Amino acid sequence: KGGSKQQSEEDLLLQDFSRNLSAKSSALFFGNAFIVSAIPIWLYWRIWHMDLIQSAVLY
Amino acid sequence: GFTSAPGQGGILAQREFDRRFSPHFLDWAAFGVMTLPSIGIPLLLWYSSKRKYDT
Repeated sequence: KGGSKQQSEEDLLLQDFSRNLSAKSSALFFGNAFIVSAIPIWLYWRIWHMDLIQSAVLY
Repeated sequence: GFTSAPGQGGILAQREFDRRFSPHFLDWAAFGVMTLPSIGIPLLLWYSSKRKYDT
């Protein structure tokens, strides 16, 4: 039951600044990694004439 | 006298010629729109990552 009050003190001290990029720094990594994989597909499609639907499972 | 004869020539049907050479732009827009969700929704969530708490 005390651990609640020590963590309340701790995240209050965090709230003094409260940037908390921990999770989204990661979330941004995951999301932008998805984008970096996705960007070649659209460039490839028109130049290499590769239907998106046929390779959609592969993509 | 007779002029030079080019000989037998195959006239390509307009439909076949279009299938072989016609440009695809409206399908290109439609394709692009179809791909837009699966590529952008993760992209917009990633920007949500940038803009909530990396600043």
